[PDB]
Amino acid sequence: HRIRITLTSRNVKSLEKVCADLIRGAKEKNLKVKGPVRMPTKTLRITTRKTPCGEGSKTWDRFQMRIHKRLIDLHSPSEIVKQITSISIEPGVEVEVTIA
Amino acid sequence: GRVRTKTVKKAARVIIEKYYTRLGNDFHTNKRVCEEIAIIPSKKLRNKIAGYVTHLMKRIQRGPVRG
Amino acid sequence: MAVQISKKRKFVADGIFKAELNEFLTRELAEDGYSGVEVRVTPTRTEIIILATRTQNVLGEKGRRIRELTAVVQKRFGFPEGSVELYAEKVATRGLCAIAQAESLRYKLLGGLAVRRACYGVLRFIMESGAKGCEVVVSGKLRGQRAKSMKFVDGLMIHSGDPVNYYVDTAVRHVLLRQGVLGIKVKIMLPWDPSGKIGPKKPLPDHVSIVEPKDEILPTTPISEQKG
Amino acid sequence: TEQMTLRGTLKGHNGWVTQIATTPQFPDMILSASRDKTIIMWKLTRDETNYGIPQRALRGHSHFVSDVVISSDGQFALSGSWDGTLRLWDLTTGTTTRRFVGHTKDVLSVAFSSDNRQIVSGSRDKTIKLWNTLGVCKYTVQDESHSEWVSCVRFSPNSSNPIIVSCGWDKLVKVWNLANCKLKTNHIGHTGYLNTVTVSPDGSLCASGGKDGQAMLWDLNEGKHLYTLDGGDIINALCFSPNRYWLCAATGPSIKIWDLEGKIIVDELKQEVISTSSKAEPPQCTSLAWSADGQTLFAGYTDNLVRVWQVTI
Amino acid sequence: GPLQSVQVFGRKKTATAVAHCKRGNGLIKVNGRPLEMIEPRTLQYKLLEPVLLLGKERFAGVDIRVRVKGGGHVAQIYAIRQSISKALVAYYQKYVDEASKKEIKDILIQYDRTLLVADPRRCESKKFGGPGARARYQKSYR
Amino acid sequence: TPDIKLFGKWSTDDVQINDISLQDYIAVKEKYAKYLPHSAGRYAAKRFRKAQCPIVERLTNSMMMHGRNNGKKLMTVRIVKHAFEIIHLLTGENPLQVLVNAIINSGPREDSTRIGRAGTVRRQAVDVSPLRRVNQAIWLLCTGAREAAFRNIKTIAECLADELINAAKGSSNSYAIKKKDELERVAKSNR
RNA sequence: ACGAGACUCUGGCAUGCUAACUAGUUACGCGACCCCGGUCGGCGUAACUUCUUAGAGGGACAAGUGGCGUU
Repeated sequence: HRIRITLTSRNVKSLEKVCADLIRGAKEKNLKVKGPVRMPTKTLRITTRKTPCGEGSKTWDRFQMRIHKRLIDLHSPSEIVKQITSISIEPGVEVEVTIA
Repeated sequence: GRVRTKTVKKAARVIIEKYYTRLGNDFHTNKRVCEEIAIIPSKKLRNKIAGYVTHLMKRIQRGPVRG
Repeated sequence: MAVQISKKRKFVADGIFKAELNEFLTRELAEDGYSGVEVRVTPTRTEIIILATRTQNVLGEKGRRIRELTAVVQKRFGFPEGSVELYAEKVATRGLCAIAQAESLRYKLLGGLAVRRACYGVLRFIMESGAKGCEVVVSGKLRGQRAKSMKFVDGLMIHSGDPVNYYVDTAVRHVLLRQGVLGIKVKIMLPWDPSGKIGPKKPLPDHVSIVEPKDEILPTTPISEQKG
Repeated sequence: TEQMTLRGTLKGHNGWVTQIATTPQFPDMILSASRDKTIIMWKLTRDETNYGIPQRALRGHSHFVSDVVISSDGQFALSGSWDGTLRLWDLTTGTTTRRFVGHTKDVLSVAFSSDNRQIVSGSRDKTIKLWNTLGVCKYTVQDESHSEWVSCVRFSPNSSNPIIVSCGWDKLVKVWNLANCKLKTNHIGHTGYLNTVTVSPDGSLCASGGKDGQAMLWDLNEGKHLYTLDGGDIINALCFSPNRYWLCAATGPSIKIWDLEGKIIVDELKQEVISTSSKAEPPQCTSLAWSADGQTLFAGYTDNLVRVWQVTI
Repeated sequence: GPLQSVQVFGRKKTATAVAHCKRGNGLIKVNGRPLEMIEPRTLQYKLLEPVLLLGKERFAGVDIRVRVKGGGHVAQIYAIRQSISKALVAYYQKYVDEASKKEIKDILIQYDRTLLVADPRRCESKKFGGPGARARYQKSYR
Repeated sequence: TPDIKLFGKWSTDDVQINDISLQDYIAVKEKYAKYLPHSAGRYAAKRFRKAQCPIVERLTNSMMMHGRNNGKKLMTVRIVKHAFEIIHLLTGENPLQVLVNAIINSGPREDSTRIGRAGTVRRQAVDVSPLRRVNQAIWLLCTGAREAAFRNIKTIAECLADELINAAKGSSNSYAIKKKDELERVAKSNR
């Protein structure tokens, strides 16, 4: 089966740690696994005035929100995919599994 | 200007004082030495400390230093 | 699901949900020393950990209040029934939490006390809890028509750069007295530890340490021994 | 006794020359690795203007390449660089067959076996890794090894006593057996960190050199220290002549040659081009290799040149 | 038998021109068309400048196919003229002896440095309170 | 086969810089000879790096001014090319020799600077730098051609051509020679 | 002790490392046109990361040289 697992999160270190854990499980289970494909990141920019009133020098704030997304493919039945995704998950990392 | 601050100078001085035999005039060799014998959080601070260690080695090779 | 909104809007709605949840609990649990929430996602399960000081008083008698909080969260945020379970736990080192000490100073000022007495007491409690240094700012109409401010700085307090983000803890609170509004600004600089429970992991950028070398022996005679 | 005469220099490098290697198969080829990321294969011409010209530059490293050894058939090459990886070069096309992976720190020295099947490698880490021909480790010692940096590892030339010598910064020069891969004899009594050791081609006596300038000699069959003679400055490189009973050292900006029958200096190979009198520091020698016939001696300096030397009488 | 091929890129601002040197007769084409049919025609000497500097005898053993994407016009021309020189230098340096690479590279550097070294000049970010990177809006008193 | 670097169609050798004080500020002979006056740049980074720029490239750089022409380098290149063609077609001489002679004869050699407080008028004569002589020559020739080609049927490619022709002889019918002589007279009036 | 510095983000490069049918390159086959080769963002599948994407690491420190300076 063509099984695709999508991981999208905000932090980068916990995302890399859980991706390393998943690829380590795929390597120790001895099955064909695609590499960690790194999609381009998206930034959410909101620019707003600092002062609440209309007095002062025209100073502005710059907010950002980096979003990192990975996807790793597998060749296995579904129960292996669920039992390998439901092990040692991180709170700040979303996991999302579909089959084509 | 390129003037080293007091943290770099104190770290390089105690590195020269405390580990002296395992040093040299090469910047990369004592750079790796200062990498392993101490804990520097950044890398620019490590390079500045290693450069001041190299300069202090060149100064010790000519004579004594009152620090 | 047919709607399935975009990846930007998902993180936006999740942040709005955490912000509204944190605001709701910091309005409700002002008595038991509320600190924050921790929403952890599970397959077909959501649970929100509450870290407070009086964990015997957040539950009530036989867990009445926690049941009412689960019920109001389920009825407000639009969640399936039985999918939300709240959990309450106590946190150690109460003097290293900025929000808990700010709420304690607010309760001490609201019950009726000298402001300098309460500030000295909470600062001595914070440095008896094992902090690196703290400052307390109380601004308002302090004993008179014209407002003033008193600042109690002792210890070590950084102000600039990236390490102000994960070394100090800033909490702002408002006190409603009979004459006006009194503000609380408290900032506690956490000490460095490699454990990861008291404060952060990374040291200060200007801080450098060297390790003690051993006492090696210098042989004046060339020797050679065989073993193994 | 005799006189050593220079003949020329090999220009074309950009950093300090770290290793020089030659083979009996190609007497008109010098293969040198420098501080820069390239490895320059030289083609010898013996002309009045230039002694040799570069023939092929070997690239693929990302940091300071420190050691290079040429295999017994004359068509392969092994390089140890600081990136933590080793490359098995091809001298006909310039490509890399296998890439060695597993080291985590900068690599100091590598060496081919006598039978051209085994690979030893000493690095900045406290481990010594045994590799095969095809880039797979067999058994790497990590627990009972040097307490700090490992400088040089070398093989025996003969298979009757197939030991490997290893010197490092911890003032403890060691001997490991090839079979069970454990320590046999450790040697103590050297002041300062080590730079190199060199095994004589008959596989009997070894030479050791480090910071203090004492060229300490040992034995391979028994763990008995023979003698110790001063060399002056810091000893960087050591080598043995294949035919003549000699031993040459790189003591700072000068090369010292001694006679091993009667312990006396043969010649003093100082910097005969005396021109840096304007408050300068003399460049030092970091690598030197004898030829296969023991006739032409090539030395690596820090002034971006490789000097050649020949015997007149 | 063996096939000889190198593939070297080149940048000025954002344009990337990637050449391809393999064996064959002498022909140079960028984006499927020769060097003479590239607009603007007033930079045709900038296009043909390494070919006129090195001669047609060095290019006779190779053929050159450049793909270019991004940037403007002038930056694309400079990226192409850098990439052709870098690809020829890399092909000579890989398969021919590198002495001939040295008499190519020394005269290439001696003419102009940008034939082999990229220009590290990028656009500065705009700041608030002004129309551009450094300019500010007009200040009014009274 | 680059025997000599033809500047489009003009030879770069056999040209003479008569003024000995401008031998190393006119980069036209045997080192800084290019096919085109368009280069990457990086000349205004250091303190004296602009002296090694070729004089025709500096002329094309200082040609574009007055708001509506900023950044348009290619148009200035083709106007300078047409001007060089007109100069060669008119005088029968090399266009680089006319341009070099126009630099030397239009460069002032003494200037009066303003001294005193803010409001008073008082001058003091000083001599000028060889680089500033070249800069003033290029600026004067460019602004003279620009003022000559304004609200007129005569195009700027032959207005710049007649600018360099009149400046190379010192005929005082050009703007640059007249302004140079005005500056020299004001400097000489109060030495 | 604070401020500065130190710190964080981004830009500038590495033909070396880790992987890409939601990004490509190069070979091969089919197909269209011209006069034996050229063009194709036409079609498809044998390797690879040269382009692109993004992670760990590397690199710059006044390091080398010559002058001025209590050297």
